[PDB]
Amino acid sequence: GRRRSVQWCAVSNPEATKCFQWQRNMRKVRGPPVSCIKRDSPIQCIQAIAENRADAVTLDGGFIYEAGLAPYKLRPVAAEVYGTERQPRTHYYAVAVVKKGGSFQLNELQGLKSCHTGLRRTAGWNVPIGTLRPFLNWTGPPEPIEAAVARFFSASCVPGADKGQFPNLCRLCAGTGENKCAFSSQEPYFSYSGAFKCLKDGAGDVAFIRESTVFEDLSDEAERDEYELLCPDNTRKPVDKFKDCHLARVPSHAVVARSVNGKEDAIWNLLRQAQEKFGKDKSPKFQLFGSPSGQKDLLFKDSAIGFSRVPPRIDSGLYLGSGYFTAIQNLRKSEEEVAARRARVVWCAVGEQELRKCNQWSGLSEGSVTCSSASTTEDCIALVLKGEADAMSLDGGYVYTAGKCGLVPVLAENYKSAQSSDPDPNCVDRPVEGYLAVAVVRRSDTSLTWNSVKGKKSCHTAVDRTAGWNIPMGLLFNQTGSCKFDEYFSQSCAPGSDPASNLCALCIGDEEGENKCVPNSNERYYGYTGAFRCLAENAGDVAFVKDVTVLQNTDGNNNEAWAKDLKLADFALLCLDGKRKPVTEARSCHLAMAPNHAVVSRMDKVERLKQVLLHQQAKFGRNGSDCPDKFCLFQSETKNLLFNDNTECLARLHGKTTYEKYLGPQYVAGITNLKKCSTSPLLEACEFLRK
Ligand SMILES: *[C@@H]1O[C@H](CO[C@@H]2O[C@@H](C)[C@@H](O)[C@@H](O)[C@@H]2O)[C@@H](O)[C@H](O)[C@H]1NC(C)=O
Ligand SMILES: [Fe+3]
Ligand SMILES: [Fe+3]
Repeated sequence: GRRRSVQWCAVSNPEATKCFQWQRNMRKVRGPPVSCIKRDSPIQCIQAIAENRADAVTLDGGFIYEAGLAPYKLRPVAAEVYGTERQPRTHYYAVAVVKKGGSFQLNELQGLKSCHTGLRRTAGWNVPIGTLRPFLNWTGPPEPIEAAVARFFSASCVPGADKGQFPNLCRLCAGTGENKCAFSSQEPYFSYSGAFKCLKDGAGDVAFIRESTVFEDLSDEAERDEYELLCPDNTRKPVDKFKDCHLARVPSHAVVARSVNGKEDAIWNLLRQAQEKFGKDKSPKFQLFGSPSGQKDLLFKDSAIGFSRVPPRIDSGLYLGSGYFTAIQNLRKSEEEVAARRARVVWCAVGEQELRKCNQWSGLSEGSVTCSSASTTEDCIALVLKGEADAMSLDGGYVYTAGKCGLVPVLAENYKSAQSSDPDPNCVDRPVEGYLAVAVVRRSDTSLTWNSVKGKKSCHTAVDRTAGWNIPMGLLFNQTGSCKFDEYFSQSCAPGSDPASNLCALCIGDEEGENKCVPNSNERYYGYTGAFRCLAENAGDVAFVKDVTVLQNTDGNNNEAWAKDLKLADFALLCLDGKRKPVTEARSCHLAMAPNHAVVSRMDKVERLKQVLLHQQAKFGRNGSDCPDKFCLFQSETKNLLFNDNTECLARLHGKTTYEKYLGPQYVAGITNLKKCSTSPLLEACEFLRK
């Protein structure tokens, strides 16, 4: 009775005239309120937003990019949905439409005339120009890419272009006066329908719009027949074959809002009702997805079917997709700065200590490796998704999440074998054998068995790692089907959980006592070395780690203060049969076999990644040319920074090149079951981007 409104930002008069009826019917039916704001452009609307004079606006992919840049930092909150109620989709295709009768393919457009939807729009600009780049002889900056297309076509209509500098880009626009080639409806050849009309009138030879335009604007089925599409493989096809002939599959326009004090429920509360009441044939009083007779797409795309909420972890970069997002950024770069970026491998580092090591490695790589960093593994996977980082080594737990996200395993960390190989010259081709997940306890604790571990104090590598969480919690879950994971044990140190939770009561933080329960190396109780440490310092009663962990931190194998004096004979293993065994019989006393930490990446980087890695280990490997004279890839002494200190080499996958194949049927069924108790913001973001 004081959240007075969700201030919509309008970009024209008709828009505002559309947004007011909107408001008139909203309160008429007692729906949530919405007041209108006026401006003259998408850019003006982005700015009104960033500075609280409006709350939301639906933009095209091209302006989502721009709205997401600092100093604006808007976020897409709701996606338009297209198709029909039975096959809704939150994506569309950018096609290149032509008239039947000619015989020019997509590689033969130089000197033709073109119609575009507007400067910087997905289908009318970003997509067609990026596809065409090979043909433009562009020199890269500072010469604007606009200049290169202006020499490309004889004439065009590119609403918003600078008439000034690029008269050619404005030649075919139909506006009258200063309206000629403006970025609004005053310009008849603006947007999907203006671009399509520029083609129809015989003003341009190709139109760069969306797959529906031809169907929306040509009523009668036979009129459409006068049209064809230019496919990327230099073939023409019927207009309805868009699926097999499009220049790109793109994210749907979306409503953006502020990242910080955005008013996200108000917006969604409003949209949700509006769709219901005034959606696709619901009210002859007012139509949310339709325009008065002289207009097109006021406020929203005509013939959209509703909205789809965008999960909170999503930002512009993630919304656009690595392909699209990077393609946009590549419009402002030379072909040389772009090829240099394709050749280079950017590593994602989890914590300062991994960054430091990565920096070290960076300088010795003769320009092949660079560093990016984040404070959680999840944040690094997000960075690889935005194309902003390319790779990292991951626990099988995280390869699940990464694979759900469409990433792929490329090389695996190889460890000593079932005692085959000696100081193995064929370690890159020696198939991986899994590591053993164990439950360790102090020998003194005579009474501690698997059977009575529950309710005790536990130490975990981190939430969602194989040895440290999936295996122990999975086995336990399987006995009571309870999802109340913070009740399995009285207290714990399970990094990456809520620090206000039981699950974090034993974490001790970094050397100063900050960073408690964070899922990176600043928490002294993190990972393998840290969950072991949690045991040896008597914080916990059981540590869920791997068997070589104990070997490595006892018998003067780790001189660090806390470790110095630990003897193997003091720790024992819990077997699933009730028994306890010495650490050396882990092979007959373990919880499960865990898939090897694997390095993951985007599909586009696989083959270049493979080569940099092979090359780099040949030199900084276990038995490598510069280790230890200068740098050792695989050593950080007990720290397990970037890779596990016991990696012999990075070996080949043998065909298992998908998270499913790599991890195994059984592993994947299990996590999948656990995940049902709770998913992360990240898995929610990726389900959304995958439909
Ligand atoms: C682009 O430059 C083309 C000619 O140059 C060379 O061969 C062609 C096939 C390209 O691969 C190019 O990169 C090579 O330098 C010209 O034929 C063409 O007319 C160029 N420029 C424009 C916009 O016309
Ligand atoms: Fe668009
Ligand atoms: Fe692991």
